Amino acid sequence: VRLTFADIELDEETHEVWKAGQPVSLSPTEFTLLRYFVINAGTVLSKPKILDHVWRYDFGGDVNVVESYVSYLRRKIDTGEKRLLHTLRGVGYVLR
DNA sequence: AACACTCGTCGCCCAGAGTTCACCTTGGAGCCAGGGACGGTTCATTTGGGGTGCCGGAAACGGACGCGTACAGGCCGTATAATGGGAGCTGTCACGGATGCA
Repeated sequence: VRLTFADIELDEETHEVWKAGQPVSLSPTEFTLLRYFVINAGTVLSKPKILDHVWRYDFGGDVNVVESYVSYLRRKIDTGEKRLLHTLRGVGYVLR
């Protein structure tokens, strides 16, 4: 029941993430974003998918919020040499 | 084939099984009288405790905001000479009528 992808190890019940034994504390928004990324490993998720699921539907603001959060997650857990959370321009994001 | 003995069966006669019929007692079953203490109730405390609204403020956190970079798509130009397509395969018939020629 432990969510995994190679380096990243996310546990829902205890609510923190490991990088091969390296825990880091994340904000709730970014935590939901990372969780609902990891459960969709290798699959493209578009911006409406991201906003409707991680954020509530009634989010009436502009989209770059997810851009900033993906930047946060990249500088936090992608900070290893290899790049996992890749971006497909005009489509979305995939962790792979 | 001739001859002289011992055993059920019944009645009868006297004593009690045990049953009825029929006499005295005495532990009552309950009925009431009297006296707690008692547990249910109620009401005085009693301050031990729950409680809280707001903040100085410390720190996360959510996002705006400005400014860099990134391929995607578009425009543009290449100076020896290079000057009129391959290919299509066509076994129908009926037949009304226009139609280009009669």
